[PDB]
Amino acid sequence: LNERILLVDDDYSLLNTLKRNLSFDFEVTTCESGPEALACIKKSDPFSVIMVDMRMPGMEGTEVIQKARLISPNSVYLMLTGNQDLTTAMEAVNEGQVFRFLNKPCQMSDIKAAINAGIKQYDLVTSKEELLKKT
Amino acid sequence: LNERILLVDDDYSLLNTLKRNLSFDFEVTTCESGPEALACIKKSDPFSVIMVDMRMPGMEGTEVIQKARLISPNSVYLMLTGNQDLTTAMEAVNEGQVFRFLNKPCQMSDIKAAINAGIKQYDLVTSKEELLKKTFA
Repeated sequence: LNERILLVDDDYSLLNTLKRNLSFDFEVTTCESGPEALACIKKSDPFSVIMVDMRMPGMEGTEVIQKARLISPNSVYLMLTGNQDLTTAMEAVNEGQVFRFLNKPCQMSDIKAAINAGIKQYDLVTSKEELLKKT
Repeated sequence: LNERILLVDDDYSLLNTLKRNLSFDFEVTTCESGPEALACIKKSDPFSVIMVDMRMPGMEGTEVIQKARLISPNSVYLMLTGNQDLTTAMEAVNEGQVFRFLNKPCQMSDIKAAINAGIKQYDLVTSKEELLKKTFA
Protein backbone atom coordinates (compact mmCIF):
# COMPACT_ATOMS: atom_id res chain seq x y z
CA LEU A 1 0.00 0.00 0.00
CA ASN A 2 1.48 3.32 -1.13
CA GLU A 3 0.64 5.92 1.52
CA ARG A 4 3.08 8.58 0.31
CA ILE A 5 1.23 11.83 -0.35
CA LEU A 6 2.28 15.25 -1.55
CA LEU A 7 0.61 18.50 -0.48
CA VAL A 8 1.11 21.59 -2.57
CA ASP A 9 0.04 24.98 -1.33
CA ASP A 10 1.44 28.50 -1.09
CA ASP A 11 0.47 28.89 2.61
CA TYR A 12 2.83 27.38 5.23
CA SER A 13 0.25 27.70 8.06
CA LEU A 14 -2.24 25.45 6.25
CA LEU A 15 0.56 23.06 5.20
CA ASN A 16 1.69 22.63 8.83
CA THR A 17 -1.90 22.21 9.97
CA LEU A 18 -2.68 19.49 7.39
CA LYS A 19 0.67 17.73 7.82
CA ARG A 20 0.28 17.52 11.60
CA ASN A 21 -3.10 15.96 11.23
CA LEU A 22 -2.25 13.80 8.19
CA SER A 23 1.06 12.43 9.48
CA PHE A 24 -0.68 10.21 11.95
CA ASP A 25 -2.09 8.11 9.02
CA PHE A 26 0.15 8.87 5.99
CA GLU A 27 3.67 9.84 4.91
CA VAL A 28 3.30 13.52 4.13
CA THR A 29 5.61 15.73 2.07
CA THR A 30 4.91 19.45 1.58
CA CYS A 31 5.85 21.92 -1.21
CA GLU A 32 5.15 25.64 -1.46
CA SER A 33 4.59 25.96 -5.24
CA GLY A 34 4.28 24.25 -8.62
CA PRO A 35 7.92 24.41 -9.69
CA GLU A 36 8.85 23.07 -6.20
CA ALA A 37 6.27 20.30 -6.50
CA LEU A 38 7.53 19.49 -10.05
CA ALA A 39 11.14 19.24 -8.75
CA CYS A 40 10.05 16.97 -5.91
CA ILE A 41 8.02 14.48 -7.97
CA LYS A 42 10.79 14.17 -10.53
CA LYS A 43 13.34 13.00 -7.92
CA SER A 44 11.18 11.10 -5.36
CA ASP A 45 9.47 7.76 -5.33
CA PRO A 46 5.87 7.84 -6.70
CA PHE A 47 3.26 9.57 -4.59
CA SER A 48 -0.04 7.78 -4.59
CA VAL A 49 -1.83 11.02 -3.88
CA ILE A 50 -0.97 14.60 -4.83
CA MET A 51 -3.14 17.53 -3.77
CA VAL A 52 -2.78 21.01 -5.06
CA ASP A 53 -4.36 24.31 -4.22
CA MET A 54 -6.03 25.97 -7.22
CA ARG A 55 -4.87 29.51 -6.36
CA MET A 56 -1.13 30.04 -6.07
CA PRO A 57 1.02 32.91 -7.38
CA GLY A 58 2.67 32.18 -10.72
CA MET A 59 1.67 28.63 -11.63
CA GLU A 60 -1.98 27.79 -10.95
CA GLY A 61 -2.87 24.33 -9.61
CA THR A 62 -4.41 23.07 -12.83
CA GLU A 63 -1.17 23.66 -14.76
CA VAL A 64 0.74 21.83 -11.98
CA ILE A 65 -1.43 18.73 -12.33
CA GLN A 66 -1.16 18.78 -16.13
CA LYS A 67 2.63 18.98 -15.90
CA ALA A 68 2.85 16.35 -13.10
CA ARG A 69 0.74 13.83 -15.00
CA LEU A 70 3.45 13.82 -17.68
CA ILE A 71 6.04 12.96 -15.00
CA SER A 72 3.90 10.78 -12.66
CA PRO A 73 0.95 9.26 -14.64
CA ASN A 74 -0.39 6.77 -12.07
CA SER A 75 -0.62 9.40 -9.26
CA VAL A 76 -4.11 10.47 -8.16
CA TYR A 77 -4.55 14.22 -8.20
CA LEU A 78 -6.90 16.08 -5.84
CA MET A 79 -7.56 19.87 -5.87
CA LEU A 80 -8.59 22.40 -3.24
CA THR A 81 -10.84 24.83 -4.94
CA GLY A 82 -12.71 27.99 -4.08
CA ASN A 83 -16.18 28.98 -5.03
CA GLN A 84 -14.96 30.82 -8.03
CA ASP A 85 -12.89 28.03 -9.43
CA LEU A 86 -15.69 25.44 -9.83
CA THR A 87 -15.82 25.58 -13.63
CA THR A 88 -12.09 25.08 -14.04
CA ALA A 89 -12.20 22.19 -11.54
CA MET A 90 -15.07 20.56 -13.34
CA GLU A 91 -13.43 20.64 -16.77
CA ALA A 92 -10.26 19.34 -15.13
CA VAL A 93 -12.18 16.34 -13.69
CA ASN A 94 -13.78 15.75 -17.15
CA GLU A 95 -10.45 15.85 -18.95
CA GLY A 96 -9.51 13.05 -16.57
CA GLN A 97 -6.82 15.11 -14.88
CA VAL A 98 -8.49 15.59 -11.48
CA PHE A 99 -9.83 12.60 -9.54
CA ARG A 100 -11.65 14.74 -7.00
CA PHE A 101 -11.88 18.40 -6.03
CA LEU A 102 -12.76 19.89 -2.66
CA ASN A 103 -14.62 23.16 -2.09
CA LYS A 104 -13.15 25.44 0.59
CA PRO A 105 -13.17 25.83 3.41
CA CYS A 106 -12.69 22.08 3.72
CA GLN A 107 -13.45 19.92 6.74
CA MET A 108 -10.59 17.66 7.85
CA SER A 109 -13.00 14.74 7.44
CA ASP A 110 -13.69 15.51 3.79
CA ILE A 111 -9.92 15.83 3.14
CA LYS A 112 -9.00 12.54 4.81
CA ALA A 113 -11.82 10.78 2.98
CA ALA A 114 -10.51 12.18 -0.36
CA ILE A 115 -6.97 11.04 0.43
CA ASN A 116 -8.09 7.53 1.47
CA ALA A 117 -10.23 7.35 -1.70
CA GLY A 118 -7.22 8.44 -3.73
CA ILE A 119 -4.94 5.81 -2.19
CA LYS A 120 -7.44 3.13 -3.09
CA GLN A 121 -7.72 4.45 -6.57
CA TYR A 122 -3.93 4.40 -6.90
CA ASP A 123 -3.95 0.75 -5.90
CA LEU A 124 -6.57 -0.15 -8.55
CA VAL A 125 -4.44 1.59 -11.21
CA THR A 126 -1.04 0.13 -10.37
CA SER A 127 -2.49 -3.27 -9.54
CA LYS A 128 -3.98 -3.44 -12.99
CA GLU A 129 -0.75 -2.20 -14.51
CA GLU A 130 1.42 -4.58 -12.47
CA LEU A 131 -0.66 -7.42 -13.89
CA LEU A 132 -0.52 -6.29 -17.50
CA LYS A 133 3.23 -5.84 -17.05
CA LYS A 134 3.72 -9.51 -16.12
CA THR A 135 0.80 -11.18 -17.96
CA LEU B 1 -14.50 -5.53 -21.79
CA ASN B 2 -17.95 -4.68 -20.32
CA GLU B 3 -19.58 -2.16 -22.68
CA ARG B 4 -23.17 -2.37 -21.46
CA ILE B 5 -24.50 1.00 -20.42
CA LEU B 6 -27.68 2.23 -18.87
CA LEU B 7 -29.24 5.60 -19.60
CA VAL B 8 -31.89 6.96 -17.29
CA ASP B 9 -33.87 10.03 -18.18
CA ASP B 10 -37.39 11.33 -18.03
CA ASP B 11 -37.42 12.65 -21.63
CA TYR B 12 -37.74 10.10 -24.48
CA SER B 13 -36.66 12.62 -27.10
CA LEU B 14 -33.22 12.84 -25.39
CA LEU B 15 -33.07 9.10 -24.76
CA ASN B 16 -33.60 8.38 -28.50
CA THR B 17 -30.92 10.85 -29.54
CA LEU B 18 -28.37 9.41 -27.13
CA LYS B 19 -29.23 5.77 -27.86
CA ARG B 20 -28.88 6.46 -31.60
CA ASN B 21 -25.45 7.95 -31.32
CA LEU B 22 -24.09 5.76 -28.54
CA SER B 23 -25.25 2.47 -30.07
CA PHE B 24 -22.56 2.69 -32.72
CA ASP B 25 -19.97 2.27 -29.88
CA PHE B 26 -21.86 0.73 -26.96
CA GLU B 27 -24.60 -1.70 -25.98
CA VAL B 28 -27.24 0.76 -24.77
CA THR B 29 -30.32 0.27 -22.60
CA THR B 30 -32.82 3.09 -21.80
CA CYS B 31 -35.21 3.63 -18.84
CA GLU B 32 -37.61 6.53 -18.30
CA SER B 33 -37.42 6.66 -14.49
CA GLY B 34 -35.81 5.76 -11.16
CA PRO B 35 -38.03 2.73 -10.27
CA GLU B 36 -37.73 1.59 -13.88
CA ALA B 37 -33.91 1.85 -13.59
CA LEU B 38 -33.86 -0.02 -10.26
CA ALA B 39 -35.96 -2.86 -11.77
CA CYS B 40 -33.72 -3.01 -14.80
CA ILE B 41 -30.59 -3.22 -12.65
CA LYS B 42 -31.94 -6.07 -10.40
CA LYS B 43 -32.77 -8.31 -13.32
CA SER B 44 -29.97 -7.56 -15.80
CA ASP B 45 -26.33 -8.43 -16.14
CA PRO B 46 -24.14 -5.70 -14.58
CA PHE B 47 -23.87 -2.41 -16.41
CA SER B 48 -20.40 -0.95 -16.47
CA VAL B 49 -21.81 2.58 -16.70
CA ILE B 50 -25.08 4.07 -15.51
CA MET B 51 -26.12 7.59 -16.41
CA VAL B 52 -28.88 9.41 -14.57
CA ASP B 53 -30.67 12.69 -15.13
CA MET B 54 -30.83 14.98 -12.05
CA ARG B 55 -34.42 16.23 -12.38
CA MET B 56 -37.05 13.59 -12.83
CA PRO B 57 -40.56 13.43 -11.36
CA GLY B 58 -41.01 11.25 -8.25
CA MET B 59 -37.40 10.12 -7.66
CA GLU B 60 -34.39 12.27 -8.49
CA GLY B 61 -31.02 11.23 -9.92
CA THR B 62 -29.15 11.41 -6.67
CA GLU B 63 -31.51 9.00 -4.84
CA VAL B 64 -31.44 6.69 -7.86
CA ILE B 65 -27.64 6.50 -7.74
CA GLN B 66 -27.47 5.77 -4.04
CA LYS B 67 -30.18 3.09 -4.33
CA ALA B 68 -28.40 1.60 -7.37
CA ARG B 69 -25.04 1.53 -5.51
CA LEU B 70 -26.51 -1.07 -3.08
CA ILE B 71 -27.74 -3.34 -5.93
CA SER B 72 -24.76 -2.79 -8.37
CA PRO B 73 -21.66 -1.60 -6.33
CA ASN B 74 -19.00 -1.86 -9.05
CA SER B 75 -21.00 0.14 -11.59
CA VAL B 76 -19.66 3.59 -12.46
CA TYR B 77 -22.29 6.30 -12.11
CA LEU B 78 -22.45 9.41 -14.26
CA MET B 79 -24.82 12.24 -13.55
CA LEU B 80 -26.54 14.48 -16.08
CA THR B 81 -27.48 17.89 -14.62
CA GLY B 82 -28.29 21.45 -15.71
CA ASN B 83 -25.65 23.72 -14.34
CA GLN B 84 -28.38 25.29 -12.35
CA ASP B 85 -28.95 22.06 -10.33
CA LEU B 86 -25.31 21.24 -9.95
CA THR B 87 -24.28 22.33 -6.48
CA THR B 88 -27.61 20.94 -5.24
CA ALA B 89 -26.50 17.57 -6.61
CA MET B 90 -23.03 17.97 -5.12
CA GLU B 91 -24.30 18.81 -1.61
CA ALA B 92 -26.73 15.88 -1.94
CA VAL B 93 -24.08 13.36 -3.12
CA ASN B 94 -21.52 11.93 -0.75
CA GLU B 95 -18.02 11.29 -1.92
CA GLY B 96 -17.52 8.24 -4.20
CA GLN B 97 -21.07 7.95 -5.44
CA VAL B 98 -20.82 10.02 -8.61
CA PHE B 99 -17.78 9.46 -10.87
CA ARG B 100 -18.50 12.32 -13.29
CA PHE B 101 -21.12 15.07 -13.63
CA LEU B 102 -22.16 16.24 -17.04
CA ASN B 103 -23.79 19.52 -17.98
CA LYS B 104 -27.08 19.75 -19.92
CA PRO B 105 -27.17 20.41 -22.71
CA CYS B 106 -23.99 18.45 -23.39
CA GLN B 107 -21.74 17.97 -26.42
CA MET B 108 -21.94 14.38 -27.62
CA SER B 109 -18.15 14.13 -27.36
CA ASP B 110 -18.06 15.03 -23.65
CA ILE B 111 -20.64 12.25 -23.24
CA LYS B 112 -18.63 9.58 -25.18
CA ALA B 113 -15.51 10.65 -23.25
CA ALA B 114 -17.21 10.29 -19.86
CA ILE B 115 -18.59 6.86 -20.84
CA ASN B 116 -15.29 5.52 -22.19
CA ALA B 117 -13.67 6.75 -18.90
CA GLY B 118 -16.36 4.97 -16.88
CA ILE B 119 -15.77 1.71 -18.83
CA LYS B 120 -12.02 1.87 -18.13
CA GLN B 121 -12.82 2.67 -14.50
CA TYR B 122 -15.21 -0.31 -14.32
CA ASP B 123 -12.44 -2.49 -15.71
CA LEU B 124 -9.98 -1.37 -12.95
CA VAL B 125 -12.55 -2.02 -10.15
CA THR B 126 -13.60 -5.51 -11.33
CA SER B 127 -10.09 -6.54 -12.24
CA LYS B 128 -8.97 -5.87 -8.66
CA GLU B 129 -12.02 -7.70 -7.29
CA GLU B 130 -11.23 -10.89 -9.22
CA LEU B 131 -7.63 -10.84 -8.03
CA LEU B 132 -8.94 -10.87 -4.59
CA LYS B 133 -11.28 -13.73 -5.10
CA LYS B 134 -10.17 -16.07 -7.88
CA THR B 135 -8.34 -19.18 -6.91
CA PHE B 136 -6.68 -19.87 -10.27
CA ALA B 137 -4.65 -17.22 -12.07
